[PDB]
Amino acid sequence: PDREKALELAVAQIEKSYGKGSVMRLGDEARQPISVIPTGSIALDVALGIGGLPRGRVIEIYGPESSGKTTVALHAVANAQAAGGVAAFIDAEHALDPDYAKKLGVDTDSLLVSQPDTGEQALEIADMLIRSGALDIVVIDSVAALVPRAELEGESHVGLQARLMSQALRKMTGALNNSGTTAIFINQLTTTGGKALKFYASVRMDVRRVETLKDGTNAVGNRTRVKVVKNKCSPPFKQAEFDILYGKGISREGSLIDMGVDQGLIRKSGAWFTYEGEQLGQGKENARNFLVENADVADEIEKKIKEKLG
Ligand code: NA
Repeated sequence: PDREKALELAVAQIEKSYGKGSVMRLGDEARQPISVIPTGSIALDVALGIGGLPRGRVIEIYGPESSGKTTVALHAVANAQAAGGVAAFIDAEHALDPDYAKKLGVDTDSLLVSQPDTGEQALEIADMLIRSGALDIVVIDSVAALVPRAELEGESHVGLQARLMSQALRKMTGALNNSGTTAIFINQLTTTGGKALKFYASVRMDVRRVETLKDGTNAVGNRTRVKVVKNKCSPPFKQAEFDILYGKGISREGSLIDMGVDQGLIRKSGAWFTYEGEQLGQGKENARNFLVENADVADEIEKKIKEKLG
């Protein structure tokens, strides 16, 4: 009665004092921004609330080796470019596969890449790149690889990388908000020297393999699962699942089906997926195949899922 106002008044003070998203009810609707960076899965886009990754923000994506985290980041890179943006890849790992990147949709030719000498240089170069104003996205691969110059010069010992990140991030956060650039930090499972990244990041994503998809004895890629453990732009703790196919990446068509049935926009009478009276396919694969062959209906289904949600 008289509490609902005192609560709303307190929530408003918190919002004004520390910014939007400082407090949220988990049932709240996502507040929709002008532009986001789609992730490649509509499922993940919905779990993120705002339909993609936020701009001008620190994003962390973490998981075990060979989990899908990079693939997810490369899809962000592909989508940012497809919207006419520029991308940079700060590489301290040296594992990137550009052919794979190509098949996801990355314009590798125009992808700025840097292979820095030290952890500080990696972040400095990231910073100069961001302050330009010309960059839509920058991926850092990865936190664990940002080894301190001192350590690489064989020279203080404990906490130097953690201090290197904290400092870098303090400066970088402003540059990002001002520039509108998204910075994805990839991280192996304070897991890496990213005790600080945990607090600077506006989105944190936990990526994992759930089960290997099969096509006989030799299968195909994996069913991936992402939890949005931190989300300052929409209520957190949302999970999403989607498929990553070896050589292809995230099955956009697969996420449309799943979320299609989830929303009742697609009906599954037996093994037959149907859409607005028409049949899509028998079994998931045929329905998936039907959607790549007919991009018109795929976009049709995508348009309908977005409307129903945001
Ligand atoms: Na790769």
